[PDB]
Amino acid sequence: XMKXIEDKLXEIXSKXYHXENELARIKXLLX
Amino acid sequence: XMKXIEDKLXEIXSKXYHXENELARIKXLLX
Amino acid sequence: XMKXIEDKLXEIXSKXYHXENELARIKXLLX
Amino acid sequence: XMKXIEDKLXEIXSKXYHXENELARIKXLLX
Repeated sequence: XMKXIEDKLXEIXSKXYHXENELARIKXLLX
Repeated sequence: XMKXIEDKLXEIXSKXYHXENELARIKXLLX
Repeated sequence: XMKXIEDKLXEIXSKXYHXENELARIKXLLX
Repeated sequence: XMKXIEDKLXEIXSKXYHXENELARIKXLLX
């Protein structure tokens, strides 16, 4: 349950690293 | 309630696939 | 509390619309 | 716990600012 929820919000705070870094990839190609 | 919350965090962990893949679309056009 | 949490996950499921649509802006300029 | 969860959903509603603003960076370079 709660600890499922918090350790999904683990995955988001990874996807929101790979968000920033793979934007900063693109802004590389264009900058 | 809890199970609403966890199965929204389902939708985010979809939107955060369609995040990655439609960035990786763009980085296609530019790469 | 819970209902704070679920109606933040309202805001994310908006930001994750404005995510998709303002990527699909960019993929317009490049497509 | 709950207050961990809500103040992670603080960090997301930051990452989802730095989302918007560093897309609007890119859409600068291209607009």
